[PDB]
Amino acid sequence: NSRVKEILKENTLRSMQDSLHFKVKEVQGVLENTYTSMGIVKEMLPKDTKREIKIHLLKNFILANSHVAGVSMFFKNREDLRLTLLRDNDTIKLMENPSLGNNPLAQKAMKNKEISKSLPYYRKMPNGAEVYGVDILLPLLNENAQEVVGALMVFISIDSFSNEITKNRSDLFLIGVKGKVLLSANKSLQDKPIAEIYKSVPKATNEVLTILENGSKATLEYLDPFSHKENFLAVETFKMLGKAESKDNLNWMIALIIEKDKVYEQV
Ligand SMILES: c1ccc2[nH]ccc2c1
Repeated sequence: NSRVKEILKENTLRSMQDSLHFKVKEVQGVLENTYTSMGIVKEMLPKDTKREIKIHLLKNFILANSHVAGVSMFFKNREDLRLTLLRDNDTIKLMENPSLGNNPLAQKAMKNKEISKSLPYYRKMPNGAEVYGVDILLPLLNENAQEVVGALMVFISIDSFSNEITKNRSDLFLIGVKGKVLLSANKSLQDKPIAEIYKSVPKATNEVLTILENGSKATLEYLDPFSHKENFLAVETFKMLGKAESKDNLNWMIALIIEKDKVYEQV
């Protein structure tokens, strides 16, 4: 019967890894589609178009990408195109943002000619609510691809991944840089490191942090500090910026849990 539990455990752990991999593929595909959409905006924005055409392109970009909460454009040679667009409930609000290029991070993207990424942060939206997310920056180029003429900044809403992570389920965690919880069913965990939340189980947490750094995947067990019951745990990393080459392209991670007692209670 000890061998019964062992074969139950193996079966459960494998199915968790299968379920988690499909979930990672779902989240990656959301990101990849947004990146593809950004790539098309990046090409179209520097062409000779009306200012209103550019604005409406950025609005439609937001409308077509449910996980984007805002977008900005900056042009070196044009003060009239230093604009930020943010979701404003049913509409999209336009705002002037003249210092948009005068920060060290925007300059980084434009000097490097490469995709750049911020760390997760809370952005104040037009209605005064805060949205947790990350900025992705791409340099805007001239048609001859040798001169950078500006920058596109895309605010990806981490909170909008509730659709994949917390909608009608509470067994998933989205984890980011150095073990920060980006999204989980328990809202109070957001922006806190797993090293703090799960300090009661340092062996399991250090193992998760090592997998996060090394870009791997694994299963393990741990005593959950909220339920006080042992859980099965599967984790899997993926490159947050995808195949795109950049020093800012680090691993995100999705974690899936199952309470051990519930597996064994079924037998
Ligand atoms: C360490 C231990 C348990 C955990 N559950 C989710 C992340 C995580 C890290």
